[PDB]
Amino acid sequence: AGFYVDGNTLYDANGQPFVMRGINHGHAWYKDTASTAIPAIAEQGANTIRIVLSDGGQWEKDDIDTIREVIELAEQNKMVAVVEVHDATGRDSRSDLNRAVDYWIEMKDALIGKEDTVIINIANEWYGSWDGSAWADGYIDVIPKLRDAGLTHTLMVDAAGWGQYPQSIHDYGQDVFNADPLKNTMFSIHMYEYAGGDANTVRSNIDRVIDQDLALVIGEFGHRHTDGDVDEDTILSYSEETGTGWLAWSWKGNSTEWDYLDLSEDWAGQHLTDWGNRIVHGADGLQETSKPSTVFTDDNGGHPEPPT
Ligand code: NA
Repeated sequence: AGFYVDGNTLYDANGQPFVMRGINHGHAWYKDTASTAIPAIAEQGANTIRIVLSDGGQWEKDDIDTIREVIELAEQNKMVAVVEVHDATGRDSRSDLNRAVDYWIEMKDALIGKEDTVIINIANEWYGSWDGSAWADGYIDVIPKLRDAGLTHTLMVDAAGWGQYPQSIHDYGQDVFNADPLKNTMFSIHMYEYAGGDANTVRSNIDRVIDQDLALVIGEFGHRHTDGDVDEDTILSYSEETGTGWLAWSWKGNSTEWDYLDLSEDWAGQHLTDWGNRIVHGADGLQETSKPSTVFTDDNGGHPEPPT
């Protein structure tokens, strides 16, 4: 137990398809907020929270006791935790990837035993360049190291191109998957203006992964704003049509010029923004479509208990 991937479907530990419907939380930048943000996100109906961690590369490192704390908060609030290291974002450097891999191995004791509730997203947006082969080489190399260190979680691998070059997955995703000796790896696309700018683009980018029988989440995405087009309506409707997961960016704490992407005015989620209301209450949003992982209800799938 726990998560596993078969074709384009992610299954929870009870064999039930699990379609992520949730929210990114920039924990690494606002470490003290966990015990507030995590329940608030759960209160919006998210079944999954993606937790931004730092290995010390660009921000303050999240230590092993912090990792245990956020996992426990996610579990207590009945959300799947997608944990991710954010410091190699946009880096081609294998060294920067290796620091993220070493971090997961370092923190393994916080992760082993939580394979039914935690999914490891190896590195946010590793490999900034617009190609697939060198991106694939990185994961082919490091995935076996994660396995041999004893991590049996479903692994999640971001597309190249800062998450916006999904052709990387279309072309080399199978090669990456095949290098996992546990055959338990899924992929993620980040849909902003390059990978999610219109309906056609959203649908083609999804199809090019899932039609390869590879499992997918839209692990970050935004929305249309003055500066730019992102088609959040098609991300939500087409994800619901296809059983593709998605995780909106982000609960709170964007820089000033990107604060149109904050879902909530407050850490405690009492005052959603227009964007928050679209994600939570709007068409195909969390309230309409999010179902909890069945691991969080311990009823043994309706088994009748013997009479006493
Ligand atoms: Na009895």
